[PDB]
Amino acid sequence: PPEKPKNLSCIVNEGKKMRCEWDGGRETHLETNFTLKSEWATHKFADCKAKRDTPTSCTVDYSTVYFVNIEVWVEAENALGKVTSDHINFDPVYKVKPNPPHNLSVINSEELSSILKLTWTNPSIKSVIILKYNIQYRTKDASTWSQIPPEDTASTRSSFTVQDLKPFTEYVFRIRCMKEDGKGYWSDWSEEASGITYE
Amino acid sequence: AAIGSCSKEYRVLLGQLQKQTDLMQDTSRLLDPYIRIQGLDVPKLREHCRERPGAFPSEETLRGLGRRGFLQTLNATLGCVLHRLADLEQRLPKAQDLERSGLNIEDLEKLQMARPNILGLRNNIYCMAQLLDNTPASDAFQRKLEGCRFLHGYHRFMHSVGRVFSKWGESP
Amino acid sequence: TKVFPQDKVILVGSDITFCCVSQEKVLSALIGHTNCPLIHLDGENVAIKIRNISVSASSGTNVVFTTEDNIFGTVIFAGYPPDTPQQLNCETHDLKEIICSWNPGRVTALVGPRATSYTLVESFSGKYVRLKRAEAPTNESYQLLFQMLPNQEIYNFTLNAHNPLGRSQSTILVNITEKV
Ligand SMILES: *[C@@H]1O[C@H](CO)[C@@H](O[C@@H]2O[C@H](CO)[C@@H](O)[C@H](O)[C@H]2NC(C)=O)[C@H](O)[C@H]1NC(C)=O
Ligand SMILES: *[C@@H]1O[C@H](CO)[C@@H](O[C@@H]2O[C@H](CO)[C@@H](O)[C@H](O)[C@H]2NC(C)=O)[C@H](O)[C@H]1NC(C)=O
Ligand SMILES: *[C@@H]1O[C@H](CO)[C@@H](O[C@@H]2O[C@H](CO)[C@@H](O)[C@H](O)[C@H]2NC(C)=O)[C@H](O)[C@H]1NC(C)=O
Ligand SMILES: *[C@@H]1O[C@H](CO)[C@@H](O)[C@H](O)[C@H]1NC(C)=O
Ligand SMILES: *[C@@H]1O[C@H](CO)[C@@H](O)[C@H](O)[C@H]1NC(C)=O
Ligand SMILES: *[C@@H]1O[C@H](CO)[C@@H](O)[C@H](O)[C@H]1NC(C)=O
Ligand SMILES: *[C@@H]1O[C@H](CO)[C@@H](O)[C@H](O)[C@H]1NC(C)=O
Repeated sequence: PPEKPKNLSCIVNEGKKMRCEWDGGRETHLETNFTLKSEWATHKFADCKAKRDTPTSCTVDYSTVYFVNIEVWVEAENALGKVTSDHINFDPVYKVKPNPPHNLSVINSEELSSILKLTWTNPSIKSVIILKYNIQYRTKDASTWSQIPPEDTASTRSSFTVQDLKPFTEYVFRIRCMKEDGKGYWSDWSEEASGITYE
Repeated sequence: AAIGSCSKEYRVLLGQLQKQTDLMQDTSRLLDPYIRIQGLDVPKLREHCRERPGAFPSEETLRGLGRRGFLQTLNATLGCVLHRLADLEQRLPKAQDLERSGLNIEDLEKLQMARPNILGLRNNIYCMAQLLDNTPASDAFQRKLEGCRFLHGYHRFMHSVGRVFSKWGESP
Repeated sequence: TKVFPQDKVILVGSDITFCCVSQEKVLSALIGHTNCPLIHLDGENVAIKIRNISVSASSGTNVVFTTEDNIFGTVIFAGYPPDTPQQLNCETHDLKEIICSWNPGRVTALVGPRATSYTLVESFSGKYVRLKRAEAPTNESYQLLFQMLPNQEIYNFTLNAHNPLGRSQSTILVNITEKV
């Protein structure tokens, strides 16, 4: 006889359906078909079925609606009985995993020999929620990646200036972003962009 | 089983309502895809897409309404909008048709995403109300203009309801 | 009504003459994006000539007549005759029903309540089957089921298609026993 699962968590990508995962538990040599119920306060959505390839993950068939508390729970059943996991409710806007800012470019200035200007393009989520960034840079020959303090990049923007890089060296940059309040998941690192300071 | 109220926090509920209205207030999101898909992307033709008087309630009436009749009229108007939007979606073309023509599927995606947005807004209005607890035949060219005017009126109503929600900040 | 004709189905490439009756003066007339000169008639009525009309979209190349106060217009549908059904084959799985597969061929560029209705009819028995508005993509080559008639093996099917512009047919003789 199997036992109830746990470790339930759900993640929402940019403009896609919400997937959820759980744990397998102990093995009982008996076939088990997993299913999780998702419902609003008034609307009862469809159900998943644990595929034979991956019995701990499904992709729902309904479009995601933000700012609406949805209640999700998994019910495990077999030939010997059924049992339901715990019930949690969460705003789907708190589980969003945005995309990395694309089109990164580095432009210098012919007036000062210690500054660099960073430009990028934010995804479409910037219109829904406020987001923050983390700007990491390093020298061309130095493999260690330094990080700019996040206190300067705690709001949405599309430009930033680096400082204190005096003599004629090349630098590579990268940036990621997530929700402002820290709730959610950090995006992937953007493409590395190079730039040479002024002489 | 299923909870009667989806949440019990007045503050986060009001925040969700305000964010929903401010998001659904997007003419560029809803109306413009319709004008683009119906072939009316010509300046003079787009100039005639104006709301007719008496289509949706007025800002003065929404301001005069209280906290219960306001939610009731909002629910009724959303129901009527859902009906007319189902009619429109029945009238809209298909994805392969749009591909063969040269239009953008993003319009169909935005419509099929805007309908569940209305459903969720109705759900949230129900949650807030529970938490409180105190033309025989028309022409093929006239139908397009009627739909455009209806969408413009809906956008005006969304702006009005968003301003009304943003008016009352916090209360017990 | 102010513009004539209304919602007419025409063949791609033929000429057509529109007309608008109105008491007030008309300023200009457009066909989608393209403009066309007006031909004055008796009174304030104007007419326009269209030659070698291109393929119209689904919504239709709606010709509009713009005045100083309002706007009037209609919709025209330019389409093609229906193509002859191609690659017609029938086989059986349990000797109870016959499924006949075919390809629609070249697209007719007409959709809505004007699509090509398909109807398969039997010669020896006169029985026919008609397809409903549910239309599958060409990706899944078209099919229609036909109940097998008891104590009969030879079958001679003829498929017929028809749109508001033309019709086409195809004939096949099959031995239902050698198609399992
Ligand atoms: C909002 O309007 C609806 C009208 O559609 C009212 O009626 C509810 O409709 C839903 C449709 O899914 C039913 O599930 C409910 O059972 C209906 N409720 C009743 C009481 O008939 C609904 O009551 C309205 N909500 C509020 C809060 O007034
Ligand atoms: C197969 O059935 C058809 C009727 O559907 C028979 O009649 C022929 O129909 C075609 C139309 O596609 C005509 O061109 C022929 O002239 C018709 N022939 C006759 C004799 O009427 C057809 O004969 C049947 N085939 C066989 C081999 O019997
Ligand atoms: C249609 O197919 C059936 C069987 O698939 C054919 O019937 C066979 O005829 C041969 C004689 O040539 C016999 O030896 C077989 O025993 C028959 N098979 C049966 C009865 O199952 C029939 O001749 C075919 N018709 C045509 C016109 O070719
Ligand atoms: C699931 O278990 C992992 C470690 O096994 C740990 O992150 C935590 O206990 C659970 N994760 C979540 C997101 O609840
Ligand atoms: C899944 O497993 C359960 C466990 O007995 C079984 O009853 C059911 O038939 C299986 N299939 C489906 C589709 O539920
Ligand atoms: C970057 O910008 C260019 C033009 O400014 C355009 O292709 C697109 O917006 C972006 N492309 C990529 C690959 O990021
Ligand atoms: C119509 O135009 C097409 C291409 O624009 C041309 O190939 C065709 O010959 C024209 N037909 C006539 C009758 O002018």
